[PDB]
Amino acid sequence: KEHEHEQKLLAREQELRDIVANTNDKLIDISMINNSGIVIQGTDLQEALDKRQQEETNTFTLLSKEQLKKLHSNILNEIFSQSQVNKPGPLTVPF
Amino acid sequence: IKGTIAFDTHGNVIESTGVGSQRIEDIGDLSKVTLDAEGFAQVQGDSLLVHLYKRNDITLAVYTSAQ
Amino acid sequence: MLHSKNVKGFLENTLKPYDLHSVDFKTSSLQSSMIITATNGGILSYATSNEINSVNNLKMMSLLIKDKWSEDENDTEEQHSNSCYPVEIDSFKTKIYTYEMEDLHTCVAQIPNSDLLLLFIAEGSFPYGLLVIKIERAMRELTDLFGYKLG
Amino acid sequence: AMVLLMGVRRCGKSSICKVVFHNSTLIDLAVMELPGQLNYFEPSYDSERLFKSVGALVYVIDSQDEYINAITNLAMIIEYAYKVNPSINIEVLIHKVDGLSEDFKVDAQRDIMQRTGEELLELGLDGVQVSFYLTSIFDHSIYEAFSRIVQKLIPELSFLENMLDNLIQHSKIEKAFLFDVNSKIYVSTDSNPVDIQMYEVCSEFIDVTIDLFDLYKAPELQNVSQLANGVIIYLRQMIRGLALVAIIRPNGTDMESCLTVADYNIDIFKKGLEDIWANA
Ligand SMILES: Nc1nc2c(ncn2[C@@H]2O[C@H](COP(=O)(O)OP(=O)(O)O)[C@@H](O)[C@H]2O)c(=O)[nH]1
Repeated sequence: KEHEHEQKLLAREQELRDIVANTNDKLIDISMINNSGIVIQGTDLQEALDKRQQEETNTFTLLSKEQLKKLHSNILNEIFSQSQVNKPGPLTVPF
Repeated sequence: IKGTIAFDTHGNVIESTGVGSQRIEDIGDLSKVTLDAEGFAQVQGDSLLVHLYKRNDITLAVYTSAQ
Repeated sequence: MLHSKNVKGFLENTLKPYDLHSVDFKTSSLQSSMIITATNGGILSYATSNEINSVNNLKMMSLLIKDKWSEDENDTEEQHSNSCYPVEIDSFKTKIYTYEMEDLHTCVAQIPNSDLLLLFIAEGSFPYGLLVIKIERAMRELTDLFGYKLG
Repeated sequence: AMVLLMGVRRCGKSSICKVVFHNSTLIDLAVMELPGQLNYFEPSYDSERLFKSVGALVYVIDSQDEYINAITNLAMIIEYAYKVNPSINIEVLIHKVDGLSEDFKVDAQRDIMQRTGEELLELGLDGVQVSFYLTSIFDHSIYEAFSRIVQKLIPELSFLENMLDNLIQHSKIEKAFLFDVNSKIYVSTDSNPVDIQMYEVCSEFIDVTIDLFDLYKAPELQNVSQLANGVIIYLRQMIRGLALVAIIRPNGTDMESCLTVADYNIDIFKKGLEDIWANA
C-alpha cells in the first residue's frame, strides 16, 4: 500500500509543480504594463479591414431628397437627445 | 430602404443598419466620391443604389434595391 | 473639494444605452465609465453597467489607457491622425483619443485645462462615432469640473 | 500536526502558551502541556497512541536553574519517543535567556548540545537529530522557534517558498511574510534572510490591523501603510487564518501603479493558493 502512497506523492509533486507553473504564468511586471502594446489606436474602417483580412477594384459607379433630408436630421436629433446627461446636483461643494 | 450607415469625415461608423451593418469596408472607397452643393448623391454599386447626404461633416449612406 | 455621490450618479447615467425608435437600432450599454487622473492613471471615480477582481482589472485597464495616452499627449508628429477628434467647447481646447483593447472600444478624453481624464469602455460591437458623440456631450455638461487640479 | 509541550514544573510552558497562542495541521491548535516531574517511567502505560498522535515533541529547559537532571529526563523521554515512532521531529527550547550574555548563551547551548549527544550515545539511540532554540518570552525568539517548528510540519514548504519568491520577484517586494492571524507565527517567506527588525515591524503591523479592526465592528482584511520614504506595508487575508504582509519598495515609481500591480499579483497568488489545501 505504501507504493500506492509513493505514486500518490509523485502525482502530488506533479500537481504542485503544475500549480506553481500556473500561478507563475500570470505574474505581470511594471515593464509589461508600460510596454504592453495591447492598447492600440483602432477605427471602425480599420477594424472592418482587419476583419476582412482575417476572413480572406472600383465597385461604385457614379450616375428622395426630402425623405433623406428629414431622416438624416431626425437620426442626428435622436442621437443628440439621448446623449444629454443631467447631473443630480453640483459636482464640487465649497466649504 | 435596405440599411443606413452614418459616418463623419473620418469615416468612423456612427450607425450601421441593415445590409450596411455587414458592408463597412466600402466606406474607405466612398470617401473618394464627390457630392453636390446640397450634399445629395446617388451612386450605384453591387446592384444597389446608395444615397449619400452630407450635413455637418457627417455623410449618411442609405442602401436601396436597384430592382 | 469634490462630491463622490453626484459624480457616481453622473457616471451611472453615462452608462445608459441608446434605443433609436425611428430606426430599429438597439445598442448595448458601455462596459465601464470612469474618471481617472492625468498623472498616475489610477481610478478617481468609476461606474459599471452590471467584485474586487473586476475593480483591480479596471484599475489595470485605466493604468494601461493612461500609459498609452501619455505618449500621445506629448507627441506633435503625425498630428493629423484619423483617430483624433479635438473638440473645443466654451473656448477650451482638448484632444479625444480612441483605442482598441482586444475586443473592447476605449475612448478617453482629457477634461480641458485640468489634470483629469474621462474614459468610456464599451464592447467591440459598439460604434466609435456614437462613443465620440457620447463623450463630447458628456464633456459639454462637465463645466463645473473645469480648471480642477490635484492637490 | 499537534505539538506536545513538555518540561519540568515552573519552567514556563503555560506562560509560553499564554503569550503565543492567546496574546488540524497548520493552524495554532490547542496544544497539550505535560508537566513531567522526575520519576520512574511506567513501561507502556497506554501512551503509544498519545505519542503517535504528536507531530513534533517540544522540550523546555530552564537556563536559570540546573539542567543536567533535566537533560537526563529529556533523554529518558526520547528513549521511548523515538522507539514508538521513528518520524517524530524533536525540539528543545532553552527558555529564560533574557538576562544572559552572548558568549554565555553560546556556551550554554554548546554544553546542552554536547550533554544531550553524549546521553543519547550512552542510551544507544542513533539516527536522531534534536534541534535546539534559544527562546525567551520578552523578545521575538519564541515566535521564531515556533515558526521553525511549524515549518517542519508543513510538507508543501518548498512550493510556498517558490510561490513567494516568484511573487516577490514580480512585484518589487522587499520582504513578504505569510503570517497567521493568531500567535504571529510566520509560516512561509522567501529565500531572503528573515531580518529580525522587519519581522517585528510586520508583527506589530498585524497587531495594529487586528486592534483597529476590532475597535470598529458590527456593520477579508486589507491594509496599505505607506511610510515617508515610499516604502509600503501591505496586508491581505489568505485562506483560513493565514494572512500576507509584504514590505514593498517603490524604487522611484508611481505609488498607485505599484499598488495596483501588487494587488493584481497578490490576488493571482491567492487564487493559486486556493488550489493547494495549505489552509487549516
Ligand atoms: N524572565 C523570564 N521569566 C520567565 C520566562 N518564562 C517563564 N518565566 C517565569 O516562569 C513563571 C511561569 O511559569 P509557568 O508557565 O507557570 O510554569 P508551568 O506551569 O510549569 O508551565 C513566571 O513567574 C515567570 O517569571 C522568560 O522568558 N523570562
